[PDB]
Amino acid sequence: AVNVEKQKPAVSVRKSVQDDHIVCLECGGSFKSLKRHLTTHHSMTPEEYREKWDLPVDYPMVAPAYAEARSRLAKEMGLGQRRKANR
Repeated sequence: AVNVEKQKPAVSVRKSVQDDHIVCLECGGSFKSLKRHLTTHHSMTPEEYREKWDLPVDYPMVAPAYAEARSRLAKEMGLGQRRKANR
């Protein structure tokens, strides 16, 4: 790939939203959910990560309309319950 002081700038924000695919800032690759990929590879929380790229309005890391583009309203970054309650 590269990763020698440059990384992959997936352009500026605003157009980070594409056709049901969200572009991986620092990485280049595209997917439906950066939330996972983020905490997997780049690791850390989506809100903490937006700080790195100075990403305005705390730009969502999940699909453009996944859940009202706003974590389904409330339920902050992290995990609700550490349990798979109900099937």
